[PDB]
Amino acid sequence: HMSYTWTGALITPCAAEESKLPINALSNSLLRHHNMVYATTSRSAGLRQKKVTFDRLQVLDDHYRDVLKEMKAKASTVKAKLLSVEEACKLTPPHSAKSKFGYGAKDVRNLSSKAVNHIHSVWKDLLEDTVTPIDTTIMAKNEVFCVQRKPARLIVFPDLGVRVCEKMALYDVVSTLPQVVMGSSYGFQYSPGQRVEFLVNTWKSKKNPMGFSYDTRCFDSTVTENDIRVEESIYQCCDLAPEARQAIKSLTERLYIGGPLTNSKGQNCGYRRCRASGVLTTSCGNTLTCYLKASAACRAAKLQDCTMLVNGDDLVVICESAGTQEDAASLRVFTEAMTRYSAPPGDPPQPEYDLELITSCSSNVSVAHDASGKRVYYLTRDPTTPLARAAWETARHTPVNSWLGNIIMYAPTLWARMILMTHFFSILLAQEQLEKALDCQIYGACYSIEPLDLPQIIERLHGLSAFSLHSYSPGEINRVASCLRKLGVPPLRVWRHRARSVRARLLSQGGRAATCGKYLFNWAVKTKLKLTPIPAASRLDLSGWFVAGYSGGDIYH
Ligand SMILES: c1ccc(NNc2ncnc3[nH]ncc23)cc1
Repeated sequence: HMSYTWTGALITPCAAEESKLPINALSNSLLRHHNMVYATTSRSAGLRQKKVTFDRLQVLDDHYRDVLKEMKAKASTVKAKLLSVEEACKLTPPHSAKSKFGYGAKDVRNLSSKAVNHIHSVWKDLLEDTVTPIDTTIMAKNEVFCVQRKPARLIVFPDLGVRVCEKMALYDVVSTLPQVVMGSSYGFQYSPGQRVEFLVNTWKSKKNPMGFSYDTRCFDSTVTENDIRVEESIYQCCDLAPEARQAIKSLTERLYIGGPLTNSKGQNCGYRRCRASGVLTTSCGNTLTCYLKASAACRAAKLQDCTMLVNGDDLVVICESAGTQEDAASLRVFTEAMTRYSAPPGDPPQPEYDLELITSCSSNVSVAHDASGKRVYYLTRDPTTPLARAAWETARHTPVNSWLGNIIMYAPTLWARMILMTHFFSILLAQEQLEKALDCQIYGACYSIEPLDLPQIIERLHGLSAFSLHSYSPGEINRVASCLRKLGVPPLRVWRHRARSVRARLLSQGGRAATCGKYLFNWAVKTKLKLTPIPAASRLDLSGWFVAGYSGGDIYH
């Protein structure tokens, strides 16, 4: 029951790959320790292949079947629609991988006759054949990190025509079903502020709170054929059109359960029998399976008054504590149960008794003060990876701007405000690119955003307090300052000096640029300006921003 079998053919690149941090005239203003930043390449795919290849054994008990029966009861209340070919086409990212059958993502988006005719033939084939394995391409992701090197993560995806068919059959399902089945435990329904509120209220709802995060080792490779068929049985509980039922059965049998792996050169690399990382159902499937295994493991470990928070493979549990020694024993039982379910741990889970010390989705709750002096909880993270990616993006244009996603998701943080906003607004000003729309990712879905709209986006997501936060925690200040010394990033006092200049330069431009100056950089002046609601903020269409997770799902809004 191997996650993969391999032929020996290499996982090949599609273009020239850079692993060393590119340097330009702007690089040193952000980061001096260049050797600490690197990008993963196909060169390390062979090491990843070794780590993800193992036998999976699964022992399923009554706690597992009981949780599954409850999940199916909630799933039976969902009604999902088929999307038309045209609706699915418009969800395709403009730079999505082209089809092998002679059309690309722009052809799909423009509803070109060639693209639409091929999508219709893929759809008909899904309805008529429920057995033939569907081909997939395997590729090494190029991702940026700071040292202390990780091998490249692998992406496995079917052809563009198939991806459009997945949207037709399952977009509405994967967007609506997880919140129905998991309720408040479904992490992707929350903005960062709502996530903090859920975590703080949950922590407070316990008499003696204890919490832990559970890291499954290579989660996608732990997902078995049983798990994927169980996911399909949950999807089939929905009220669906008969064609959607048939397409979901076909896609499960031909694609989701497994299939052959083809490199960028057309050679057969081997065969997958675990979760594909580049399909529409990756996020929803991972979330449901992680929630199912963890809920059942909680019952096996007799954890009292468990509240879970799940985002794909990322899991955090807050429960009633039985004292440190009993909690340590309980987590070993929780881990044993997770292992029996084929979700063994990476790092063993640790009980935490301070909410601020729990890391989940690489983030933690912290405290600052608003303009009135009131204590305010907000979400932050270690800034090392955001700063290493910002250094890369300073010298190279990338298909996804992590700096922009980081400013959006972490707008109230000390590091996103002082460093990211200051650095990137300086660059955009110099290039007169404040109005140029840039792609970013929010919960795996792709958005095209103009930097000039950031004050309005931040107000809607975090409130006006994100422009007024001060008196950050000594723990948070020290982690930021320590990260800066590690990477050779100038200290926060330099950033404050640079921000007064960026602020003045934006105010000089007038209009939307002046709004950025006023709101984003009010922290940089001695005599702060009274910040009032932005009229443009109410008109913004942010409806599908925090609805569901779509990592690897090829979704554009
Ligand atoms: C709440 C939960 C999870 C996170 N993930 N971290 C992120 N960092 C950068 N860009 C992002 N886009 N979508 C998420 C995300 C952030 C907040």
